[PDB]
Amino acid sequence: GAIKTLKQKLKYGKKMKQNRPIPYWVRFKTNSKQRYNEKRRHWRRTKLKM
Amino acid sequence: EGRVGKHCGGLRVLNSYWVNADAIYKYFEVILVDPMHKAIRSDPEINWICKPRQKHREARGVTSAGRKHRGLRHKGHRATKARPSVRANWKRRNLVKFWRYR
Amino acid sequence: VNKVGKSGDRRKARKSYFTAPSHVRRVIMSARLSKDLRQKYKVKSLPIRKEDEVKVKRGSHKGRDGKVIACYRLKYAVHIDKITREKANGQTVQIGIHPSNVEITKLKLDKDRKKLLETKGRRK
Amino acid sequence: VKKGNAPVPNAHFHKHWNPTGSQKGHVRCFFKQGPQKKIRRARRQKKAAAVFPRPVKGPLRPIVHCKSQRFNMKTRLGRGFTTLELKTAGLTDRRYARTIGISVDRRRRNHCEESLALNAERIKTYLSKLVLFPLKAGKKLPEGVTEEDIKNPVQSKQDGFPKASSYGK
Amino acid sequence: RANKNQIKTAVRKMYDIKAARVNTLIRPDGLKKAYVKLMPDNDALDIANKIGIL
Amino acid sequence: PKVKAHEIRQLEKKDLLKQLDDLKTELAQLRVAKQTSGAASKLCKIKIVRRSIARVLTVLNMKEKNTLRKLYKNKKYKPLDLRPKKTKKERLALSIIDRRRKTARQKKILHAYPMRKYYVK
RNA sequence: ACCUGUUGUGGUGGAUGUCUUGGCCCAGGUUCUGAGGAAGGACACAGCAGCCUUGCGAUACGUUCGGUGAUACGCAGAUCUUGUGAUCUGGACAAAGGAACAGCUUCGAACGCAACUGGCCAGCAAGGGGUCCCCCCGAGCUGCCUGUGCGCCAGUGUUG
RNA sequence: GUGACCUGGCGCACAUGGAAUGACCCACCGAACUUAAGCAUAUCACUCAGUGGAGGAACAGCAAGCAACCUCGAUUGCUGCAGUAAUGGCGAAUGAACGAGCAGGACCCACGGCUCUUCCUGAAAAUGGGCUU
RNA sequence: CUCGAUCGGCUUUCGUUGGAAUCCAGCAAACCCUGUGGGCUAUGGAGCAGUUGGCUGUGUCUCGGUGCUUCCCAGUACCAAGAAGAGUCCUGGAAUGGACCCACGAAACAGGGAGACUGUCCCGUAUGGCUGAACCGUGUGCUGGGAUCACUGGGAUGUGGCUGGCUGUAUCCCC
RNA sequence: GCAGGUUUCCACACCAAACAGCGUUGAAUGUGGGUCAACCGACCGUGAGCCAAGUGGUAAGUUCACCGAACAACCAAAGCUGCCU
Repeated sequence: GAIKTLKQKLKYGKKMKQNRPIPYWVRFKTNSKQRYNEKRRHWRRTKLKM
Repeated sequence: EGRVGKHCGGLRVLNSYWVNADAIYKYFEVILVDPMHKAIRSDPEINWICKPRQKHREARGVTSAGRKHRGLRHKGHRATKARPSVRANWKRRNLVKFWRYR
Repeated sequence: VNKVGKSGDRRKARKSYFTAPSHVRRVIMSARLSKDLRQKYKVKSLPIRKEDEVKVKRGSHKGRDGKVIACYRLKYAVHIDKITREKANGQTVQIGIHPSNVEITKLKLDKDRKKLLETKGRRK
Repeated sequence: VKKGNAPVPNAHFHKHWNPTGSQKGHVRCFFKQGPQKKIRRARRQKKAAAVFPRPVKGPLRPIVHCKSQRFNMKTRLGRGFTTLELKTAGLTDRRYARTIGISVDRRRRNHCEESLALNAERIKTYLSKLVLFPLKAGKKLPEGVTEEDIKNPVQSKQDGFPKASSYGK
Repeated sequence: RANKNQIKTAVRKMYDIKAARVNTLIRPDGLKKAYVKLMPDNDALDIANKIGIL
Repeated sequence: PKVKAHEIRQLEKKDLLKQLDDLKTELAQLRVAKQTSGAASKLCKIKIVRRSIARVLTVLNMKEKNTLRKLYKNKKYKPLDLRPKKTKKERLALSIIDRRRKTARQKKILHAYPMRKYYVK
């Protein structure tokens, strides 16, 4: 709902920011780097505890 | 001694002594020393109390009453399994020692 | 017990080689001097540097020569004046060459480079 | 229990002596014996280099007969000389004896004249094999010391005397 | 952690413009957004062509 | 033309704060350009100006702490961050003077019997 | 055509062989945290960055300084070269000089009181700003136990 | 004349304490599975778990000790005593110590293995104290 | 502020050294006499009487050395780390492989890297150099000789102190 | 509109990666936006209840005891107000 705490809102915003796919230029980093973002949540799949 | 040392955490407990006893309680007086006082730190005879190894002697059984209940009043054949500690002694004589050649 | 630092442990040595920083890769990527330089300075090997000439002496480019234009210490590679190669498209790229293969034909001779030559040249 | 004639086991391993997943164990393995031999040797020679121009052990110990009836005849080293042995040797100051390297034991007394005479002559061959360096390097110099005993201070490994057991043997 | 008063003074110091009012959001990500309504004499467009918003 | 610590160490506080003000104004302009996206030569200057600001502030704070150490050098009850930064145990450590304190009997015996150097021939 | 089989081949599958910046084991040394704020936890911080980092804190993948001495690099972008000088590295870390020793949001022993609150728009207040007042911002101080000292006291406690 | 002490308090200043740490340590507390071919004293075990406190080590420590000897001479650790003496439904099982041989008896501890108090002396250990310099 | 002592993984800690500018005190700071401090430390002690030894700033005039710096003369040293990527040829994508006569190091054949199997390709290793820290060469450093300075031993003679042993006592010692 | 969800809201691109037991669509994917308060609410107290404090219990920390302005204690908790200064 609309009612939140400032702490909860900051945490939800950080989770929104983390919910992002890897930059494209990252795989090319010489020593073989990450291909995809394995830490990526979706509101349907997995819920935040909070 | 333990109660006084836990209540006064920044002091060091040297001896205590019985002062009184009634039906309900026994009363003791505990001598404590402030390790961060210039007089204490200056006088050599008590200067050993200011070293970090002397914290909570009441808690570790280093005071006279502790030495009493640890069996350390006596020595020799009347304090056989007492030193350097009851548990240290028990460990030392329950140890399975495996030399390189047996 | 063997003393510290002088250990022939394969795992430790390989860890050091593969996690060395750039100031250590500078000396791991050292190259041998030509006989001209070797007689002239009484020094046998130096760390390779941009702007100096090399002869490849090994690999599929043996007997070729050119000025070093890039020390790619991350890859332990060295790029040379004109040892190039076309990509799938016409873009010409550089071939990395481990500096142990090359020998050094000239030096750039900065101030610290000349001081290093002198300090290693004085026989002891 | 054996189906044979083997003795009664008497095994004595009923109390979690074994370092398993659940237990810490009561096992001490002495794999340090080899390295500790060399380490003890190294720290012993560091002791020598520290207290260099003196015996590596350092105090002269007396010779006392081992305690019981089983070891009566075996002699060994004591903790320090009795003040009677000191006074008989010529030393009336225990602290000075200690500072020049004779060990004192006021707990001990001489229950007989043999121990007294033996340790007295021990101290007397000491104090003659002994070269005292003078304080402050250039003042008075004692008797016997020849001004090159100070030039050549030699650290002997064992204290001149025979083995301790060589007095009952 | 900027207050509306802090934002008023900071705006008048960065760009010497009197703020008629300040309203403030904390936008979802966690940034704090501020609407700064200028006095009628001021012109947010004539100020934006200075600031670089165009 | 960026800020060099050896070049601004010679400056004085009133001349250094004006430089810091110019630097903060420039970084603000870079932050506006980051939104009104311009050139990479303007988007990569951000960290240059930011480290420049950092080192101007470093020179300021270092000069101030230096003069404060000059001030409270001889005084007792210095500021806690000007007192010598040892670990808590060795802040509370019994002094070497106090460890070497001795009773008068100790001193008189250590005088009357010095440990002497001696070897056995 | 279907089935069964045998070969050849192609798929599905990840066994094997070889190795390994990893573990496990033994020996040696040290044990070096914290109210001057620890260990942990948050929220931040990168031109293109989400994660990770014994990265870092509004000076925010880094600041001063030293050692080194031309890179770094996945793209670009201006700085940088016989040099105040790229990069990497060193506990913000060497100077033997009592010379030098920056900064460090926020909860946390967590310290003004609380807190599922960034609340009481806390009290006091150096200063800064808008106009004596007043208004806004505001460093800093205010935790408890215990010890010592200083100030003020309490008592039909003992006395003068 | 409106005090001097004693005993308590409040505020301030200067300080300790607090919390953390898959090894070791000190003090307590404290099981049961198990074994006994059952089970209850016994055993596991004066262990696991729990509480408190540390240090680089901790604890112990120059005898109100060992012994009965031709005595020894802090404590600790090892070898061994010794699976012995002894305890135990004298069942299952448990079970030391001294002698003796070593390491140690240099060092960041010592009045170089002691000392406080007792006891002797004694005008507080003697040209006031404090803040800055 | 000086003066001394103590510390160096360092930037101190302590002091009844003395001085100035000051403030409390006023029979004289404040704790403390319900005892701070000294003596002894039970195979001994204290007192007293007497002897025999040693440590110490020593007032004072003697002699030598070591060196903190500086100056001259002379010599030495200043740090790395060896040996074929040999003339060739062949195979190979790449020689560390193979063939031809001749080569060399080793106090280094521990290791690791490099386009495959290396003692002589690279880092390194053994050894060496440091560890007064300076790891440096129109600048230094060391040694030796010589000189100035900086500093401490040996003899005068009042001390200021101390302090060990030994003898005797009539005196006593309370854990 | 609550609790819960936590960007699913909106727009554009996009469905030949996969999901939606189809697929020019979507709560999918990618990008970029959007939530403005003196007046609506938390915040202010108080209720049931709880914590610190005070004191007590324990070998000892405690999720140990008491919450007592109806109602406690072993308790020196009125630090505020008017005038003078």
